[PDB]
Amino acid sequence: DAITKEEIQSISEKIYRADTNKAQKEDIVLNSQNCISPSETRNQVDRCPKPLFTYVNEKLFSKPTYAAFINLLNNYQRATGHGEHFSAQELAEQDAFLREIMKTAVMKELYSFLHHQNRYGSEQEFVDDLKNMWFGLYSRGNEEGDSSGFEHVFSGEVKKGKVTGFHNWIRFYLEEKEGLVDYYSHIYDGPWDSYPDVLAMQFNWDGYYKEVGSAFIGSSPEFEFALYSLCFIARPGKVCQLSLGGYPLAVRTYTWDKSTYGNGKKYIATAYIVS
Ligand SMILES: [Ca+2]
Ligand SMILES: [Ca+2]
Ligand SMILES: [Ca+2]
Ligand SMILES: [Ca+2]
Ligand SMILES: [Ca+2]
Repeated sequence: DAITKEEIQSISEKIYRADTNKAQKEDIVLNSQNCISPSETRNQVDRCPKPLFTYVNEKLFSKPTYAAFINLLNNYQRATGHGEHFSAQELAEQDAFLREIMKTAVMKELYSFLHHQNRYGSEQEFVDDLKNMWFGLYSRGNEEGDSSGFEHVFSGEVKKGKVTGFHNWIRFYLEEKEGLVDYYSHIYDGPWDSYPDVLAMQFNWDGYYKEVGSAFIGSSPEFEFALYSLCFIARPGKVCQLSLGGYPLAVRTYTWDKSTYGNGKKYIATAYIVS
């Protein structure tokens, strides 16, 4: 069944209200500090001397979907050109993440919507497709299987001396805590006055610069995984107009176009919040 623009905006609001594992107001203290003009993002000047996350209540990271998500963030080599080889325990981490997110109201809402729209006949089929499109390996650089949709969006990569991808707040917080991310500034702070919020950030990640990295702030991993999958499944390759807490938010997805899985199906090249 065709998924309409109106149907996308209804399910995106259902996903937003169902996100009970999101950070509560008291679980994160943000310090956005200096905002610069979009014309100054190539300056590479650190205008924020304090970390972006002044405090995060790390008990949030004991929630099973956060623990399973964080367990995946040490499985990759950010520099493209280095093939990825997952251990049996690392493939079990992918299954554990998918099993944990499927227990949430967020993923139950998305699967129910997609099943009603006749895109998937079963949860098993849907989980298998998600595992392929997100965790399947493809080649961005010098070696085979150095990248994936999940690595690009959630872990972040370095290609040709610049940061590429890197759109997740938990990954940002954990690297910043280790001194591996240095927050420089933002150009945009979304209309939400609660979590999830959106910030468009400039930052240095262990020697490489990210010019405009838009990220949800305070969302659970299942919220982000559901919305990015919704945009990719319903509108692959296009800008999908979501509605979140009554405010519009546009997301771009692109298919990977150098390889396929199964019967000519596409891996996710990227999913991101547009400027
Ligand atoms: Ca429909
Ligand atoms: Ca791991
Ligand atoms: Ca990699
Ligand atoms: Ca700084
Ligand atoms: Ca805001």
